Amino acid sequence: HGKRLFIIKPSGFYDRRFLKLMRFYILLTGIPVAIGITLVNVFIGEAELADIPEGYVPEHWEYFKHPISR
Amino acid sequence: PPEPTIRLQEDPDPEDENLYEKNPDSHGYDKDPIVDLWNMRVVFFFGFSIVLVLGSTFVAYLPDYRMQEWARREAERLVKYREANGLPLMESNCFDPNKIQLPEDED
Amino acid sequence: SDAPPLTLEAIKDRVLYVLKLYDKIDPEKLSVNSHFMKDLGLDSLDQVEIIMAMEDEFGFEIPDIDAEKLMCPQEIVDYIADKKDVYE
Amino acid sequence: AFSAPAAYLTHQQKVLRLYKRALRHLESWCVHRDKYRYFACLMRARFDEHKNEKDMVKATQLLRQAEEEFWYGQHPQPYIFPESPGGTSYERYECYKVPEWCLDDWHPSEKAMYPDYFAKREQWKRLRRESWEREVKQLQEETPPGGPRTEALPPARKEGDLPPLWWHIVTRPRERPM
Amino acid sequence: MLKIIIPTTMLLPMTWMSKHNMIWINATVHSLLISLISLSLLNQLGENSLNFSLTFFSDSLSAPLLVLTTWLLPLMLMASQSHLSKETTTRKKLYITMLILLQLFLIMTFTATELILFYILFEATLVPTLIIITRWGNQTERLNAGLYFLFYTLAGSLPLLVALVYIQNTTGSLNFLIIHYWSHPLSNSWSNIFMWLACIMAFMVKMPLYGLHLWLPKAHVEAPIAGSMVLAAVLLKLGGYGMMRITTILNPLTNYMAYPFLMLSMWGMIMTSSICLRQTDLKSLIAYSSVSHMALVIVAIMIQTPWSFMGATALMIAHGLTSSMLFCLANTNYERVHSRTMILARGLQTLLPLMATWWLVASLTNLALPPSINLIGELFIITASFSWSNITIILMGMNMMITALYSLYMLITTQRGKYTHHINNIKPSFTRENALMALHILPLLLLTLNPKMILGPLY
Amino acid sequence: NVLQIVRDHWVHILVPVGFVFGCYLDRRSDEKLTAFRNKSLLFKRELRPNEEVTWK
Ligand SMILES: CCCCCCCCCCCCCCCCC[C@@H](O)O[C@H](CO[C@H](O)CCCCCCCCCCCCCCC)COP(=O)(O)OCC[N+](C)(C)C
Ligand SMILES: CCCCCCCCCCCCCCCCC[C@@H](O)O[C@H](CO[C@H](O)CCCCCCCCCCCCCCC)COP(=O)(O)OCC[N+](C)(C)C
Ligand SMILES: CCCCCCCC/C=C\CCCCCCCC(=O)O[C@H](COC(=O)CCCCCCC/C=C/CCCCCCCC)COP(=O)(O)OCCN
Ligand SMILES: CCCCCCCCCCCC(=O)SCCNC(=O)CCNC(=O)[C@H](O)C(C)(C)COP(=O)(O)O
Repeated sequence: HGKRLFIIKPSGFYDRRFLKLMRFYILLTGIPVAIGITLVNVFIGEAELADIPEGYVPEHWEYFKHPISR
Repeated sequence: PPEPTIRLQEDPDPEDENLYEKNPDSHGYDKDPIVDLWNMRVVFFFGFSIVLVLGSTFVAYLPDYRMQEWARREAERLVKYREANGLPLMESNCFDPNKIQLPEDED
Repeated sequence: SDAPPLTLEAIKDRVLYVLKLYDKIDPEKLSVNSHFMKDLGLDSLDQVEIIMAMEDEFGFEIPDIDAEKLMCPQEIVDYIADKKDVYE
Repeated sequence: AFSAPAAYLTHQQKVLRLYKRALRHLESWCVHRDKYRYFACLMRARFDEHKNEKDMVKATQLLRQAEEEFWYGQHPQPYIFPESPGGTSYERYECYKVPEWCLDDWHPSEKAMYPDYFAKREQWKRLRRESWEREVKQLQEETPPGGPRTEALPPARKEGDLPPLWWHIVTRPRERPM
Repeated sequence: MLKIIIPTTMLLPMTWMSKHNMIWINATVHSLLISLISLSLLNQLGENSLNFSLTFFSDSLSAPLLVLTTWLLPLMLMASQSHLSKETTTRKKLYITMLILLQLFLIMTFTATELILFYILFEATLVPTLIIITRWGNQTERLNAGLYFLFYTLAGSLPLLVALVYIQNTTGSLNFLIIHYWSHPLSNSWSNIFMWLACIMAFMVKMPLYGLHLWLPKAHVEAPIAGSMVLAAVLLKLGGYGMMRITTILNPLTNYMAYPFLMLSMWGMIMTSSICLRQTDLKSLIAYSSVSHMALVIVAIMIQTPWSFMGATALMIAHGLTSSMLFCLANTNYERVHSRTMILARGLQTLLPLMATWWLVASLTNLALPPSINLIGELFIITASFSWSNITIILMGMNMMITALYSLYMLITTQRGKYTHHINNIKPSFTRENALMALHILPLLLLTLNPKMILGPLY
Repeated sequence: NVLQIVRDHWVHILVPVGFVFGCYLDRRSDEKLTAFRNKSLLFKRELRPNEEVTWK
């Protein structure tokens, strides 16, 4: 049936544009951060606890576990 | 009463100007489209991309200067020592009574 | 919903159907433009019962101020079409 | 709703209103159709006995005990049509009603869609722009001095004229836009 | 600490040497950069403090407040960009200068190793706010509002200077570290009672305490949007921070001294929440909600327990963010309608759906919906008050119910129903306003993931 | 084009210069509070063979 009518509604252009822009920038910086975190976790991090060897004094950043924290 | 009924020479109240009329895609920052667009870009980038993401990640991975796991390990070793030696865990007095000189009442 | 888009012809047919089911008014005498008080000799109470019958037929109710000045089937159909936004 | 109200209600209108209310509430009490028909005919018979009474004082004394009797037995939960001011769907679709002027703020990319509709809208705008200037003077010349006495508006009397104050009555959104 | 202070000072020459059409962009970019630098301060220790020098220190009570203060300036600039369009370049630069000076005074106030320096900066914040209120204000009552705001604060804080100089003459120091380490009990004496009053009233009047809160509705309603944002977000928390810093020397006098103020706050939260139910102005309603929240913070500080302090810090941060967002939404409505009346513009969800979503989220956060930090502070303070006395639960529950009531009333009156017919100048919401609301709301939901960052030194 | 955009973009360098100057001033003020370096009873430590100061 060719009874298609017009739906009067406010402009959804600006709302959609703002949402797209916000998502674009958030992802623009979050995707590299997530990729870097994943690579660091798989390849490098998660040190294991040890005893301090006698006669050796560690530096301040050697008392932490996660590599990004160090 | 030939008075003009006018108190003073005043400009009429101007009508508010729509930013969309002279420039669609106006972003609500400025009336000049180029400065407007660059203001939108810098605000979105430097807020969402830089601060809201990088600073949040930085805060998430802050090193333990509050020393929580250190306290966990200290408590674990102390409870291991005390259970094994028969000591009754935590002690009621925080300081050893031998080193406090109470004042004699003699009442 | 699944409600068919009723037209002016359907509204007029239904109004005339309910009017012809009204034994007080003879079927032959009535016409789309036939007046109520003068052309068919009905009382005002008959008019309000006719309005109520229209209301029960079409499933919506007409305010009293509008109903009290609906005196012909044609203007009843026009009122219903205006209320329900009927195209043709 | 559409008709302009009067300064007061006459006795005859009040009697009709009571008759309609009593019939509706009797139908609400009498669910079944045959019982309702019987009691409605009995109600009409009781109602038209004093049809031919003449003096105003006894007529005014009547309809009053009638209203009190109606209020005593008014069926505290009457039937209401769904779209009525008390129905279960009175203002269900009022959130889907958008004004017509909202289309003036659409982005040109949005107005690219539906070009014929917006051309027709522009034609309507031109028609309104001329008709308003005609209507202002027409209403100024037709109104009684000292201000209107009722909120009833006159129709158009010339050839190219349009009814005064027509834009916001013709351009209602719809009953069920969505 | 100078790595934050010096860039804030350099904001002034940068603003005054900027192009006529590049002040907003440069100010926003550099303010956001300054805020990023401030994030480093959050790392805190379970030990004493971050003692940078003899003049300034940082703590996990001062760090969230400093971060919020640095974060607020870009939002205030974004909000002020709109209504100052038809202003001359010199006056816009003066407005930005006022905002920068206020930020600098607040930053130096929150570190403030020594109490007289704290008083000096705590009073220096009074001038830029007064100029902003009485210069760039729309109505004619801005002058009276500024007079109230100035004189309430000064009458409250003048005895504090005498109390501080007396305390330094007797003890010998006003450095907070020495004050904490050399603290001595206060004997129950009339002189000690009046010293307690002089130390407490200056911070009480700026909370505002119920019965001394008259200046706040005037100042908030008559201020421009940036002034309202800063007053609701940071300037109210100065009194709470000062009370938290100064209640260390008021013991054991505080145990019985607190009763008049505890009763006033406990009844005044109910009073102001009920006032919010019958209000015809958005800004006045938001201001009275702020009064209720700050009264509950006063109760928390007066109870003086670790849970009280953690809840008070969390509630201060959450209230600052929420009140700023609510004021921004009200300003967005006002710049379209120019009325500032709740009942005029109705059913705005049909016309502005995303702004209605922002309204809903802001109302839910003000309603203290879990697990938002608003409810974290609310619940910690409620538990501490219950431990103080089991009868407080009635007043706390009444306050919670009335708070939900007027929050949803404000949401429904403006967003739901039928649109006003004769209002046809409601343009689509700009990207600037949407970004403002997003930057207000996202930090709250990110902070609820790490609540330990805003729970203060007693965590 | 250099020597023209500088006249309009010279202002941008100021906030950053302030930050590095503030860091330098913080370190310089830190230099004046070394009265107890490697003298605290908790962190009293013997120096490394190539160590002059425990912290800077
Ligand atoms: C929109 C439609 C949906 C799309 C999105 C779908 C994906 C859903 C994901 C969104 C939320 C889901 C919940 C998932 C949570 C996982 C992340 C979480 O684990 O990280 C948190 C970390 O989050 C951060 O800590 C909190 C964010 C920082 C908040 C600071 C605000 C940024 C500055 C802005 C200005 C400040 C204004 C306010 C002043 C105070 C807590 O981590 P934690 O267990 O702890 O330890 C981290 C790992 N360690 C062990 C290595 C240390
Ligand atoms: C207006 C909106 C609110 C503004 C803020 C209001 C908060 C300020 C209220 C001040 C708190 C209380 C002040 C003093 C409290 C001490 C307790 C004392 O009052 O109670 C009895 C005191 O008895 C009598 O009250 C003596 C005082 C009588 C004179 C005071 C005037 C009473 C009403 C004045 C209220 C005016 C407030 C507003 C001023 C403009 C106890 O008897 P006593 O054991 O012997 O004294 C113990 C104290 N010692 C040990 C130092 C001796
Ligand atoms: C929003 C408006 C609120 C205004 C503030 C209201 C409270 C003001 C506080 C009282 C004013 C004086 C403060 C005292 C200054 C501190 C100095 C001190 O504590 O030393 C006391 C000094 O104590 C006093 O002298 C107090 C005298 C009070 C005179 C001024 C009266 C002002 C009004 C007082 C009543 C109102 C106070 C509460 C107001 C409630 C809120 C409106 C002891 O002095 P010494 O002689 O050295 O030691 C005794 C042993 N030889
Ligand atoms: C379930 C609910 C309970 C029921 C209780 C209700 C009790 C109602 C009983 C009261 C009976 C009466 O009419 S009370 C009597 C009041 N007085 C008059 O009726 C005098 C003149 N009558 C008129 O003018 C009428 O309008 C009329 C001529 C009928 C139509 O005229 P039209 O030509 O313009 O249609």
